[PDB]
Amino acid sequence: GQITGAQIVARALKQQGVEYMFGIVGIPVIPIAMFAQREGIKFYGFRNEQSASYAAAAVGYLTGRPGVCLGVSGPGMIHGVAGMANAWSNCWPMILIGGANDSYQNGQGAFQEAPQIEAARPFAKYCARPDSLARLPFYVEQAVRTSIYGRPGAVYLDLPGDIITGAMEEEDVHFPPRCPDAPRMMAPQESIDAAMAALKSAERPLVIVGKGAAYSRAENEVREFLETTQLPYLASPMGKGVMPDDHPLSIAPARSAALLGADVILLMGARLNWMMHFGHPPRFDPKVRVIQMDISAEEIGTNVPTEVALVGDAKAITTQLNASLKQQPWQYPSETTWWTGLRKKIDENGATVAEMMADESVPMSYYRVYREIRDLIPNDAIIQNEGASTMDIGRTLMPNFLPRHRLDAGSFGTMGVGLGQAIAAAAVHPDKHVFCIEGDSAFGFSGMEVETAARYGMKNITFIIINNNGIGGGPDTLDPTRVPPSAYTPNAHYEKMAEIYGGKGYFVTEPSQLRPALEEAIKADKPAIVNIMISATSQRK
Amino acid sequence: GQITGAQIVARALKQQGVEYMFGIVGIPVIPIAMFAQREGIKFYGFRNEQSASYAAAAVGYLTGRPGVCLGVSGPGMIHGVAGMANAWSNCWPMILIGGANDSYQNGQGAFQEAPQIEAARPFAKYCARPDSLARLPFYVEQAVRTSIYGRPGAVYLDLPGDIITGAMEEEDVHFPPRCPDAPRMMAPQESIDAAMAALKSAERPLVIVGKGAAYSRAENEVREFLETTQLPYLASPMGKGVMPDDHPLSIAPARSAALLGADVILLMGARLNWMMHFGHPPRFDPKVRVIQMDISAEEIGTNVPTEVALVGDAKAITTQLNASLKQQPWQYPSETTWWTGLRKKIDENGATVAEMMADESVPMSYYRVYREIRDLIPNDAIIQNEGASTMDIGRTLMPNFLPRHRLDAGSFGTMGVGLGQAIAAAAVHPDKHVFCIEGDSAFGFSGMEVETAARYGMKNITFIIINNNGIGGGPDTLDPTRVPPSAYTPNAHYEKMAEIYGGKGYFVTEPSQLRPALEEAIKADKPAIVNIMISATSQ
Amino acid sequence: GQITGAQIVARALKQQGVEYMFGIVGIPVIPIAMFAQREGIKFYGFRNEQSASYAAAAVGYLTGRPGVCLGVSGPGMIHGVAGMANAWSNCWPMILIGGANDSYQNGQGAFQEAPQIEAARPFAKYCARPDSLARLPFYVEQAVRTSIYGRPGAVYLDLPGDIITGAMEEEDVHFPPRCPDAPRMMAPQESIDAAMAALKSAERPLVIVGKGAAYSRAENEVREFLETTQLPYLASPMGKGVMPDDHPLSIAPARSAALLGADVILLMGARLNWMMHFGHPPRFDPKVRVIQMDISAEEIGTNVPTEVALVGDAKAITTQLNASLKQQPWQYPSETTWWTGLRKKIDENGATVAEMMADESVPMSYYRVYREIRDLIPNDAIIQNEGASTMDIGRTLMPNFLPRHRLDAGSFGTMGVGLGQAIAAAAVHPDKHVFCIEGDSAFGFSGMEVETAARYGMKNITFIIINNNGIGGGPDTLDPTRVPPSAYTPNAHYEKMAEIYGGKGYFVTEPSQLRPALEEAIKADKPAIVNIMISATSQRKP
Ligand SMILES: Nc1ncnc2c1ncn2[C@@H]1O[C@H](COP(=O)(O)OP(=O)(O)O)[C@@H](O)[C@H]1O
Ligand SMILES: Nc1ncnc2c1ncn2[C@@H]1O[C@H](COP(=O)(O)OP(=O)(O)O)[C@@H](O)[C@H]1O
Ligand SMILES: Nc1ncnc2c1ncn2[C@@H]1O[C@H](COP(=O)(O)OP(=O)(O)O)[C@@H](O)[C@H]1O
Ligand SMILES: Cc1ncc(C[n+]2csc(CCOP(=O)(O)OP(=O)(O)O)c2C)c(N)n1
Ligand SMILES: Cc1ncc(C[n+]2csc(CCOP(=O)(O)OP(=O)(O)O)c2C)c(N)n1
Ligand SMILES: Cc1ncc(C[n+]2csc(CCOP(=O)(O)OP(=O)(O)O)c2C)c(N)n1
Ligand SMILES: [Mg+2]
Ligand SMILES: [Mg+2]
Ligand SMILES: [Mg+2]
Repeated sequence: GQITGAQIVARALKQQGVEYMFGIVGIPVIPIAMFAQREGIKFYGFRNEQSASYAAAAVGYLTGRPGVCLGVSGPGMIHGVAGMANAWSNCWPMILIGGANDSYQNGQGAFQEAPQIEAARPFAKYCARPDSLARLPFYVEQAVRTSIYGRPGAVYLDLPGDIITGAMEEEDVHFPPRCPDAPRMMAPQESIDAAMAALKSAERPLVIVGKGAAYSRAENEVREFLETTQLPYLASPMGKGVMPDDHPLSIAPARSAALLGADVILLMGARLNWMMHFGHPPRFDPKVRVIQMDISAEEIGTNVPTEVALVGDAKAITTQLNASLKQQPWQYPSETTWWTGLRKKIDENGATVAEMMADESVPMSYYRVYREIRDLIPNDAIIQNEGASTMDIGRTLMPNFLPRHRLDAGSFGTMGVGLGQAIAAAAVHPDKHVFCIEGDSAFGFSGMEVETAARYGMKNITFIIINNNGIGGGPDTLDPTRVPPSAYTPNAHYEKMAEIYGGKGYFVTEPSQLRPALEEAIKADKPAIVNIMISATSQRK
Repeated sequence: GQITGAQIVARALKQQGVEYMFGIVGIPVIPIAMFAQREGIKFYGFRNEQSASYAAAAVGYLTGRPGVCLGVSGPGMIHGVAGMANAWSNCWPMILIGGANDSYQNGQGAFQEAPQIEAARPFAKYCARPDSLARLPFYVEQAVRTSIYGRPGAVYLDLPGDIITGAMEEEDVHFPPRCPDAPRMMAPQESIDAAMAALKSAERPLVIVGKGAAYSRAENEVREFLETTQLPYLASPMGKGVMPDDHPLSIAPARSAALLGADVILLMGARLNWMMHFGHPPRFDPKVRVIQMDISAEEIGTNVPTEVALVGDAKAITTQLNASLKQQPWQYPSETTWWTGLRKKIDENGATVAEMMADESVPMSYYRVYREIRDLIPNDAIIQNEGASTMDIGRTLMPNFLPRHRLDAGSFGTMGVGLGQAIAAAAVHPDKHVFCIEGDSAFGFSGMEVETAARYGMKNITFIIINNNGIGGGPDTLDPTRVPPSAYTPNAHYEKMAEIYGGKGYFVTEPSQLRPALEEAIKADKPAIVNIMISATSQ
Repeated sequence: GQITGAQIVARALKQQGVEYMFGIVGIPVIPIAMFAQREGIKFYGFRNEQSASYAAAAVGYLTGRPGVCLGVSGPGMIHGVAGMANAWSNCWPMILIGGANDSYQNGQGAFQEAPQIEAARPFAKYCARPDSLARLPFYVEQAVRTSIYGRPGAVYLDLPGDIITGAMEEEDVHFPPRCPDAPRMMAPQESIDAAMAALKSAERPLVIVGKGAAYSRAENEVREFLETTQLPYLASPMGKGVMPDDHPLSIAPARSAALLGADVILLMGARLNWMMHFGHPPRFDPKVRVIQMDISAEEIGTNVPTEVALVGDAKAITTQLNASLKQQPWQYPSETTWWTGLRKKIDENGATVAEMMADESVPMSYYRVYREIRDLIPNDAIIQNEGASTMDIGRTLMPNFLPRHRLDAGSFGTMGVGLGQAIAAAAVHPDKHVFCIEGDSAFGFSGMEVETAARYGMKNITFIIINNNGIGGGPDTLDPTRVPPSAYTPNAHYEKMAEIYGGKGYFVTEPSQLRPALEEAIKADKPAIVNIMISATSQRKP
């Protein structure tokens, strides 16, 4: 009856709701990975901790419980800090478990001795180095609860080697119960009535449904709220799917005109950050009334004054708004100058998009490639879209129908999360298909992770590379003594990386090769790579 | 006419609700204090930034909007981080405005150049170095709003000298409006009913009223709650006053008894920290069920599992409880085996208290001295108690009837907040009398600030020193080569410091002098000091 | 036999050369202060850890081994970060020992649980929380060694409660030997001959003697080099005493003219920071050639380029400059246009200084008061001068004849170091007298420490308060509502604080009261206070 620290941590994580663990083993975190599998936690051995830390953050967004990134002492943990910042920026729960040198070797210049707690502090809600084996379950339970309660964030546990490998009696350790699900605070009664009056007194109302509404699991109530009020709504890049992107109330093609003309905006789990242009002119009405629904009280009132503050959980507050529509029913009129003005902009944009999508010139364009892509993604798949032009075009091109089904660079604009987040999507959804659509540069960050996807049999992932030979484009030839900083090797056969694990690679340059190569890639028994070449001068609209 | 960065900061502070500023002037924050008085902010020049930063955190607890501590670059700002940590520990809104060297001198070894941002960060919710003059009102509103929203805390603004001395067109500076009061969060209706179920099913219930409820300013709602349900309640040291200490529902004389045998406990703005012994045995039921009411979601479930999590503002949640109680009337029975057990200990403990306050022996004891102080403090006064035994015995002997009328060491257990919090209490309540009962050791931390109190005419403050010649006691004689590390000068006449500003000092050794000296000091036109000698053996 | 962690760290501190400890006791650092006295370390209980941490940094400058500031967990340690920063700014060795809650209570909201390592690190060369009891001497030896080797600085030791109270058999504890003194590296012969060739070519040379040369204890070698070369030298505020302030080679009364007209400058343990105007115009020649002698290689070349870099110990490199002169003797001539120019400004500034001292009017001025103070201070006493004008006017008027005999605000310009530094001076030098000349504003930062000085029988300290009723002056009548932010109580009786411990206070307001009150305060058997009133509108020599 002797239990080790790695055993205690592994069982504690499984008890507190951890199911997926990513990272790379080594001194001294080897036992933690072995016991994680022996306790019911799937461990995925990545090729670089940077990509593994991004996968851990994506699990916190998809499942509601934090994903664990395991890194060795010193540099292994430091690589994982990149993911901590991403979870810090996107408000996602995630745990970074970093090994450390033997505590009795501190100050001696031990192997991989580093100020790991201080390196994780700027992006962590919680840092801790446990003091004893018997109190390890206290730190794990506190680490999980801190990551999901309130505004979700990243936490870090510093595990010295002697605690990982030390042993003690099992009857003496105490395992706390699985901490309850994150409490859902509600808005005050008087504020819900004030939020309705502002919406009922709006000439040009607008609803913004963002990442916070998707993470809050509030898809049912938002669809009930919008369909009952018939309000025009705008989805964030990762709010797509909370409300179906083919819904009539969506004004996404007229995004710029809606934000510029709106006088009362309802924020549903979204922030007025760089993505929303800080809510300031010339993109917004300088006197726009703002109703903000957010779980963080400090976020309320950022950049733009907030007239009605709905501090609390997006799912708990939206039920109050739905409860307001029962003792006081109200619908927004279906024919106003605001509706007809917007609906003209959508039909104009959609005509321009289709006119650009139907162009078949070679070298191909984004819209031409995204036509064959869009018509082959099933309505229940998971889109992973990383890149610059590729990601932005696909945002408006590829629709989503279920919540939390699109993953991109997020609020931090991080390159390198792509293949990492795609593996996390296949670990959470092993029966659904994941489309990891990448640019040539973004794929180069975590490109070696294609072998990881195949080693765990994640054939539900199809890697699609939109290549234009550089960051925003590159030439057809390169002078080795005069390479542009953004240029890459022209016509780089990235798809030949599929031969590492015996998979299929496709090199597409003409619209005829597009659909057949894509069709056979999805049917493959191993993760296939489709490398599509486009024009370097191809741009947006 | 043009406006300077110092004048921009002062007006923006006043607009966002700042009314009190403490600190010491100097390079380069001198113009800030000048426009502070000019824009209507009461500035108080302290003797040390350490005591000033504690007065700032006290104003945040008393008013609901953060007091400001103004410190010079380098050493001045670093001294103010103490109060930042105190507000960080007590969840109080507080602002430290530390000057900096001119930005065009960074890296040159400028005057008082220091990593001030990194020094404040471990205790700050928000550190910011404003980038330009036009955006100064943006950072000021963001600092105040971040200090009072959510769980209150301390923030820090790094103001370089050139930002302070620079000027620009006044009409080109945009001042955001006064940010609204801290938004109230409410608990789900199912959580209210589950808390009522646990309280109704409780064999031995207990309500712990903490200072989080006092800061929430829910005294009117907590009294409607407890008076309706007749639940026995225990108030934290700074939770006193939310309910009058003479209320029959109080079980404070038997604190160690109720915490030991309470099957269901209701935490009303109270934290299960070291004060509550972590909610663990031997002082707690190993299976105690907790109904936790706190605004910080991360705090819920700490140390002890929380069955009913009432996350949100204490005033809004208590209002839900009262609304539920008047639609579903329930009262804890007045005759219970639980009521008859605590009441016996309350009567038994109260008997030993009376037999200790009747002690007339010289040197005196804590209980004899506090008996006369208790008889002379009105019901509307404010008590500031600091020390160890002096403060703990004063917690159980001083009665508080209005909320937020007692200021002690706080959740940090800080020695040095005494005179700072007393000065803050006198500036917020110039109409009430402020009692500052200090230990001789605690008085050494900030006793120089009696001049600050006298300089601003704060004759409503009475400094009472309870002197046992050291930290928990001191010997009668001292040899300089054999001074105990906890001993001070025997019979140190601290009251002589009242003669610095021409005040009255009093030296009491026998109970015959207690009442006359205390009554004479309250009537003094200048802040008087009463130095009371007590026995080093009394416990 | 079993030994506790408190006794392990107390013995290890004494073994590593720690002699003085300042702080305030309380949970959980009580056994440390008790066991320190049992092991030979002298503990001084202050009234505030802030003043104690300033006293601990002063011990490092006076002795070369770090003084220790002892603080309780949480707020006790945070108060002691001020001294860490002051030692960090002045490059002095200093150790802050802060308590911490029991390790088995982390994350529980324990009593005074705080992120103390992070609070100290911005000013720390070394932060460490010892992992076990048997390795406590390892962390003590490394902390001392780090604080004194290379560029000296402040270190921090984080001691949890159960590390202090735990015990184990004394045999298993390895006590490392007393770490050797700081090594004294030196410059190449090429750099030595180049620096000597630079001085030999200077039309208008100037030598700057900073407290880095004082800390290095190179007073004999500096006096041997300067008296051989006859080079005009300027002494920084705490660089005074390395050379006798009454030296014909001193051009301090003409500091502005010397720094401007100089074309070659030798930096002896002094930085080109705010105190030296960054070596920039209009106070310096734009084409000034600089020879910099500094222990820190990273400091070489700051603001102004360094033609000749002499990286190493000031005492070791000055020895090389003397060996080079013993083989190639060279003297700067004493009748140059550079000399006669500086002396013309010196004689005229000295006349204006002598005139302001002759003023007998009431209220008195800084010069009349210092005229009497200067004449009652022995040539081997220690000067603690803190304030604004009080500190700056005193530096020109208070001559120091021995190195490391003046303590002021330092490179950080700190208010609150005064009384703490005076107590540390008296503890190091109980034979010499300590004069603590303070401004009325500066005195209030740590005024309660007068009782600490009396409690330990420090009769060799005399507290002198130059009172102008505010920060740089103040009115003579105060309305309690309309209070200037820089003014204090008019005619405050700070001398009454001496009566706390039975001492004697003196309230001086006339010139005929200075000498009788000052002469009797020095001879008191308890530390006395002399509160001297001056004019609020009193300035310095323009
Ligand atoms: N369960 C929840 N209920 C309400 N708000 C939440 C919840 N979880 C996160 N949020 C808030 O949602 C916000 C995230 O918005 P953001 O991701 O920037 O919008 P976008 O979708 O445009 O990226 C955060 O400020 C966070 O506080
Ligand atoms: N407006 C508020 N409503 C509810 N809880 C609050 C509010 N403001 C602060 N709190 C909480 O009250 C708690 C105060 O507990 P503590 O400082 O330990 O006081 P005490 O122990 O004296 O009750 C903090 O944890 C804080 O999160
Ligand atoms: N033993 C030593 N030998 C040489 N230089 C030293 C030694 N100790 C410290 N120093 C240097 O002295 C410098 C201190 O300069 P500073 O305090 O600015 O002098 P001052 O204030 O007297 O002008 C530091 O840069 C430090 O590197
Ligand atoms: C970690 C990180 N590194 C770098 C960047 C900057 N960045 C943004 S997009 C991009 C390259 C885009 O690659 P790709 O998809 O090939 O470009 P596109 O063809 O879509 O323009 C880079 C380097 C970033 N946002 N994050
Ligand atoms: C900043 C700080 N320094 C030191 C302490 C340790 N401490 C706790 S209570 C106390 C003073 C106790 O003495 P006193 O105030 O005279 O009261 P007594 O208990 O003797 O009546 C001290 C120094 C602390 N809590 N905070
Ligand atoms: C910690 C700290 N707080 C504040 C200052 C600003 N400051 C510089 S000098 C000084 C005091 C000036 O008054 P005083 O000591 O009476 O000197 P005087 O003008 O009489 O010479 C102050 C507060 C500082 N340098 N350090
Ligand atoms: Mg590209
Ligand atoms: Mg005492
Ligand atoms: Mg003055």
